Amino acid sequence: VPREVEHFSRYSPSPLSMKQLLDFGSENACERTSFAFLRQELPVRLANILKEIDILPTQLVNTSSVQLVKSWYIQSLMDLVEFHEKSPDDQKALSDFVDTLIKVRNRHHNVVPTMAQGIIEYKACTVDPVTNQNLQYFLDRFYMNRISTRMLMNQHILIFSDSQTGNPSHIGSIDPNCDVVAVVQDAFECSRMLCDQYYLSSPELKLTQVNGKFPDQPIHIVYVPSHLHHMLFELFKNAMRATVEHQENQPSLTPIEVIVVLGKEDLTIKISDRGGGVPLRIIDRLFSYTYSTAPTPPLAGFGYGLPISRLYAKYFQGDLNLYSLSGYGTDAIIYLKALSSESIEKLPVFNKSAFKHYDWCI
Amino acid sequence: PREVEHFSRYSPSPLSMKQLLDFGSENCERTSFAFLRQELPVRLANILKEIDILPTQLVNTSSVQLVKSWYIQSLMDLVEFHEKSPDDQKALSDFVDTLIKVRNRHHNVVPTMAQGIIEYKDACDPVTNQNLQYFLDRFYMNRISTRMLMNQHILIFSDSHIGSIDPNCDVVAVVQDAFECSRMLCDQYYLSSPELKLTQVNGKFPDQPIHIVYVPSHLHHMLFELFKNAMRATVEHQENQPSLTPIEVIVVLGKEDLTIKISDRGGGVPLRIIDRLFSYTYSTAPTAPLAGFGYGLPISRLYAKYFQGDLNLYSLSGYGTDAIIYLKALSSESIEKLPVFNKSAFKHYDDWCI
Ligand SMILES: Nc1ncnc2c1ncn2[C@@H]1O[C@H](COP(=O)(O)OP(=O)(O)O)[C@@H](O)[C@H]1O
Ligand SMILES: Nc1ncnc2c1ncn2[C@@H]1O[C@H](COP(=O)(O)OP(=O)(O)O)[C@@H](O)[C@H]1O
Ligand SMILES: [Mg+2]
Ligand SMILES: [Mg+2]
Repeated sequence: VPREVEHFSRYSPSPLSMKQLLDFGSENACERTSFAFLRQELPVRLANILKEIDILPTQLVNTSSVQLVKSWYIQSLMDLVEFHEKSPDDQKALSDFVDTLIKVRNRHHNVVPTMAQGIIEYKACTVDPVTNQNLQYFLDRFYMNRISTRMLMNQHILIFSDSQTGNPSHIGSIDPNCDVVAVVQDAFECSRMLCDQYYLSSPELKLTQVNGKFPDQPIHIVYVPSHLHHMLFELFKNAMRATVEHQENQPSLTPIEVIVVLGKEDLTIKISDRGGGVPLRIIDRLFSYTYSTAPTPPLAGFGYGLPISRLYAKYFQGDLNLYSLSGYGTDAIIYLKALSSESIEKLPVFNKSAFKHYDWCI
Repeated sequence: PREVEHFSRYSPSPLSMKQLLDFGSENCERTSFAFLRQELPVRLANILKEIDILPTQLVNTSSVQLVKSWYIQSLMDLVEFHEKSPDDQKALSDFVDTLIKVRNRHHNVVPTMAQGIIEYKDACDPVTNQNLQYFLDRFYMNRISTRMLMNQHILIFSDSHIGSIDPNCDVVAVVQDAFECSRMLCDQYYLSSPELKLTQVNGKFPDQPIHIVYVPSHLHHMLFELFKNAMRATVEHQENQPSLTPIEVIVVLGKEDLTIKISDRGGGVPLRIIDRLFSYTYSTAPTAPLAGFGYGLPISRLYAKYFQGDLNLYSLSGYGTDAIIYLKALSSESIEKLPVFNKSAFKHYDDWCI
């Protein structure tokens, strides 16, 4: 373990709210602040997850895939710590920092499929997240950590780079006025298109919306629309496969019903299908990485749709749950915080209590 | 007391609803006597050892001291029968009388325990509070379990159901029944009440009615408590409306599960607050009212879980709430879920950023 890794792993991550992120990109003078923060914060986050990695089973860690991820994380941490001797007022340092985040971003581009392959390899020993709770626990933390460093670095790139400026209507990747229903309809369409290619039909969308906060007004919150789209797209692909296969011998498809509700503290989206449901017994299994009732290949089969969409929801203190009526259909529900100031990053920390994690006759 | 130490050494023996049918059919009295004279003391002694791990100031409240003396007396009454032959007809008859007496003695256990929790909280922090929730879940599940056993023996052996089990429980009729009980209370208190809109799907046997083996009084209690909740939420959220949205209920029978979902437009609950809804005593009402005591949710969930079902709430804050009951569809799979006092329960009395 390089000394810089050991050092930075002793700090805990510092979580930001979406309110704070919006304020960073509020103006140009914040670049030196974002620089001074991220040059310390990114090494802390990388070092915390690196020390976790070393806790994994030897046969996992020594996969070429996990040895690659670790070598990338370590190089990225060094690249960043190189900036510690620079003045935040040094305009050349700030320019070089942006270029460095672009290089780290590119270097980390295939981290998720790379880890997912380490898992596959390791799954040799037969061991699995569906049957191994430690592996599940690690993958939630590794992937939430990744979501968090990507979000922070992208914010700085998309606000301060010359060449990569993101949507002019967003602050970094955040839409301070996210048209939630619009993102629902777009994700539904994406899913429809994939579904039609596997089955030559897909259900229709029946959408309802309720603005409890101000009745009859359009529903908007501060949100990252790509995260929202990914959760919706994964739940739509799931509802559509379940619907089509359950109903295959009927004259037509029951639509998927979606309701979007804005309340004082929460934005909630419920997606209801008549896809035959799931026995209560296997509901928890459904959120394990790799768990799929489909053959492994894509519409389905890798088993990442649920646990990853749930990490997106939980990342800013939201949640994702599924409640099924076996024999009939399923409700999938996303909860997001409606106030940017309560939308706070949910981060893993490598400490005694994490290390430890690694009466009813029921 | 000595009997308590001894019997606390055994772990409870859970029964499935299939075994209770099988052993409640013929008129089994000698066998049920032999079993219950051992099993009842084991379950009493188990929860008695657990009461003793509680804060000293809770254990000493007059209410918990009452519960403890009742449980100990019942264990003693029951242990006396270990000197009798299961072929002694006086004994068999005296055992029925003894169970009736234990049931009467325990009749006020829940309010008395609930009162103990008050004397304690008025007399004296959230970690303990979490421990109190874990304890009350186990204490009340243990009572549900002993009351279930004692009552089967009483109803079958004393002087269509098999005891309290209906082998053909008409789920939809029990729904309608509990709805009506709730509606009457709602009308009396609020002057109006929502209608029931009920749908059913038999996935297991399309077009056929939905029956499973179940304890209708348990199912009734759960539904009643959830309807009282849905009705109050609806009426209070729509207080400036000329009418009331119905409560929508769907009953579904699938391969493994019977599911019942109750949907209201009672304005729902912030997600922040969902878990605390299942806290004993948590209520947004004051204090016939429909609400105020705060036991509806946690108790209904113990009934659901006792035979390995479950009960969850999911809400769309600003709009309404779904409450959902799951029951096992197979009598062989409806097996009692029982607390046991072992080192692992004793052990039961940060990794992600705050
Ligand atoms: N709406 C749904 N209805 C029925 N089953 C579902 C639903 N959503 C997910 N599942 C079950 O959960 C599994 C896991 O979903 P997911 O994690 O998206 O992986 P994948 O779709 O790749 O199988 C699915 O294979 C399916 O068995
Ligand atoms: N369907 C519902 N909609 C809105 N709030 C609910 C609903 N069900 C329960 N609650 C909330 O949960 C609290 C606890 O419910 P319960 O345990 O039944 O106690 P009580 O009804 O005595 O308050 C209620 O007071 C209410 O605030
Ligand atoms: Mg999927
Ligand atoms: Mg209630």
